[PDB]
Amino acid sequence: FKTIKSDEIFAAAQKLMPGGVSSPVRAFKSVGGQPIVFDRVKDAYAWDVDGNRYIDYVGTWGPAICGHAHPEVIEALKVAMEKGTSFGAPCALENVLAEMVNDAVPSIEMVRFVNSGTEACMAVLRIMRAYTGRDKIIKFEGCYHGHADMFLVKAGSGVATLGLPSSPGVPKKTTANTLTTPYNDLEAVKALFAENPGEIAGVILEPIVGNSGFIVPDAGFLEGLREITLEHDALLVFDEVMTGFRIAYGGVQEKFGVTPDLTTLGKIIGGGLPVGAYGGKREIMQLVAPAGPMYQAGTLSGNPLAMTAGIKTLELLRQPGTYEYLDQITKRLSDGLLAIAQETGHAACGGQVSGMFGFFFTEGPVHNYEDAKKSDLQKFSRFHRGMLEQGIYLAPSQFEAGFTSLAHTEEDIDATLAAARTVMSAL
Amino acid sequence: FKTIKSDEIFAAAQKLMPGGVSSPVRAFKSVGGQPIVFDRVKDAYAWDVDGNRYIDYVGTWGPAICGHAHPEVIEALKVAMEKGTSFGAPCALENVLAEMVNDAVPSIEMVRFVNSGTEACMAVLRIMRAYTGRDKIIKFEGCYHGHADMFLVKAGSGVATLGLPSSPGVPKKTTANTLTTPYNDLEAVKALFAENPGEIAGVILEPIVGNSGFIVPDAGFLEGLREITLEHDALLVFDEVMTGFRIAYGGVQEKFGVTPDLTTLGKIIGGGLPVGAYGGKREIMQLVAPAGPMYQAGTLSGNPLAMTAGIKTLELLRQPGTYEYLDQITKRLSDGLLAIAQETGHAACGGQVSGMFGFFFTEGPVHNYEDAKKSDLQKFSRFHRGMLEQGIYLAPSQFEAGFTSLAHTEEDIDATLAAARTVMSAL
Ligand SMILES: Cc1ncc(COP(=O)(O)O)c(CNc2cccc(C(=O)O)c2)c1O
Ligand SMILES: Cc1ncc(COP(=O)(O)O)c(CNc2cccc(C(=O)O)c2)c1O
Repeated sequence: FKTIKSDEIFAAAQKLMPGGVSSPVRAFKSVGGQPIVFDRVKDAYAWDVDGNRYIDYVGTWGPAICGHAHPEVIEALKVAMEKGTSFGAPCALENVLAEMVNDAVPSIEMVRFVNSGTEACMAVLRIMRAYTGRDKIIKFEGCYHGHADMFLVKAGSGVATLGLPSSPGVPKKTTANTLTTPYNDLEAVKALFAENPGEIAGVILEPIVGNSGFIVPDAGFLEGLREITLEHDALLVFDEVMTGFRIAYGGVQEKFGVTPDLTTLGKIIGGGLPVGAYGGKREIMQLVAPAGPMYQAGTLSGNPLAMTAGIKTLELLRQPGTYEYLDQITKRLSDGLLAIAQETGHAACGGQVSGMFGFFFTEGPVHNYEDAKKSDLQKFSRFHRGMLEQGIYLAPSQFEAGFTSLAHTEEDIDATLAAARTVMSAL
Repeated sequence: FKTIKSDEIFAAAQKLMPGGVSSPVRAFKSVGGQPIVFDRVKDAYAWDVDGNRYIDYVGTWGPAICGHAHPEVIEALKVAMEKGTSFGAPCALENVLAEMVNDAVPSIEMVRFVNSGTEACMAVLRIMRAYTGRDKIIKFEGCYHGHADMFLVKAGSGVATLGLPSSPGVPKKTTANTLTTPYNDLEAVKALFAENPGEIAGVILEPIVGNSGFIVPDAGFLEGLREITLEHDALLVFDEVMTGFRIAYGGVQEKFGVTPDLTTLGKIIGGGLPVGAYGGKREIMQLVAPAGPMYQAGTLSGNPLAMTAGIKTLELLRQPGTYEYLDQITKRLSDGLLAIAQETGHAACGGQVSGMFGFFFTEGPVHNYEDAKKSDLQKFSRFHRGMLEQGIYLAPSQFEAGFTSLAHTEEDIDATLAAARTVMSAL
């Protein structure tokens, strides 16, 4: 298993960029510190800069649900760029994607496109407060919604990995307006409102957690949150940047039947390009400039390329049996991995919902970030490296959910289980 | 002059998106309210969804310095997307653009790519504090650095144009750490440090303002800022999202010889795609995760398409006589506009530096936001509409700088002056 070229490039990268990466998790710090540099991706595969081919379960962290470099998406992009990649003015495509998104997401009646999940979260945090006139926000430990100053507290992703809580970087004051609670803990939340009457603008959370490993909400959790927010005139915000269009066309809110007031979207909506979006009830979205006083802008927001990619992606997802196929191959994968773990004598737990799955090296079950942290990271590290050598690319972190795509075939799944058996047989 | 199609689309957009736009300024609020929907752009022109053709001076707000849909850029993109548009893992292209950026920008020794100017400014605000251990920041009235909460104080760009106050939704606790001072007012700045000993993390500003109309720094302003920051161990941050690669390959810092500690980049660096970047002294950048404790991530950061576009764009800018040409045609434009104003009896002032210019309907001179506000917005509105009808597309705002590109020809300039003469002769 040669990684000579990846090592060269990554070594050089570290001299040009912090940690030699554009994003923390890519440094493979939580799993050995030896990242592989991709050269190209297609369908369900990724190719090393060394020629190694992998069955990819990261899907560029969510966007590639239709498979990498989907023929129809690239062709649509090839045609659209002939007209220019950015206008700085309205374009008909913004209207199209906007309509598609409104129809697809229950809670969304009005949408504002931005360039990333981070911008969307940042913006949604602002109207939550702008709309309610309150400053406190409730977020859960292990959840990740981008980074900022008064919000980066016990976040997920690169944060909920090395035990990193909040900051550094933000002032020891801003975060005071951000309340934290354990995921799946309704009581903790009620306690927070009880302790801050008329001060909570709302609760934001990943309807299904993907940034502290894969964690599904316990029965009644989402419903409880919806009920309590309504009770205290607080907003319920679903960060579906990762779950949106993956768990279901309408996301977790559609799947589990709970409608938030505001929703953030990203990844898939961009079909591979930088795109974010936030929308919700019209009355709330009305405060967004130029319609309302809350300012939020973006030079490249709604650019024709991103819109084209998003539109083509959503169109592909609307085809028959899309989510059934994802659930089918992912359950197979998820169950298979767990069986192999049982068979090989390794304590493990996990689950999957549509093309999103999780696998922890702990008997669990995992209901929150604290549970997730009991996972044997040492073993995960060896497992991840072992799978890599077997040609399987998994999230270089125990705290990141895995992803499946419409391009993954039954054979890819079997090849992955064969690889998993081989790897866990060792460990 | 028909705009039937634009009106239809914009009317529909307002029902789907706040103000029917992805970004405030595009709404034409302060210039007529009838924005025009672009269909395509090419070279120095833009085409209405109604068939109207315009000589574009907005350049999608900065990115299109090489001209819209530059052949070499679109071809590079066509080839790159065959390999996929996003990896979610390191790619060789990140190293390439990173190296190019480090070489181009004096202050930048290490870079972190992000997806927008907003993310770059947001991130840079965070290490300023992380690095100095101080919470207060100094920004100038009229300057715009994205919509990160801390920056929504006396903001320019869309806030100014829309006559919006400091945006709501941002906790007083957070805005309290943003200290403001009029641009070009060194004394006000010194007073701020004097009043907040050991509390100022640094000063951030547009080396050359473009978001409160075009405003150049008075002699000694930038130098003074550099000196005072050094004196109080505070950081000097240049937001060159707009000026970067436009005023000069190395930006204003290169042109005017003043080196900041951190620099934010955007627009042009993305060559038409969503891209942002922040870099500066290595010792400061070292705090950025995964190298340091300050967390900042981005799913699509450093994606291969953006990198490709940025690389090709920078390569074109490195060609001989690039900036000489921009200065040449823009001075011609700037002077011409002023002569016509004089000739037609309209009070006016403005200026240009490279492919960036400004034109105010006020005798001025304009040294700061307060001066800029003295402009006759009524007249500007009529002027802008009049030019539009003559086939010239200008920023729909008196408070936004205008832009020139390598695709604009001497003839385009003359046609613009001819149009200008015609329009101002009326008014
Ligand atoms: C639930 C959730 N909300 C917001 C974001 C942010 O969108 P952007 O990243 O486009 O600003 C996420 C991100 N999901 C995610 C997961 C793992 C790594 C990374 C990484 O930045 O390298 C990102 C997320 O998972
Ligand atoms: C100096 C400066 N700094 C930061 C930004 C922000 O980058 P993004 O806009 O990529 O988030 C700018 C923006 N410049 C600008 C000017 C006019 C329109 C718009 C608009 O959002 O519609 C943006 C800017 O001009």
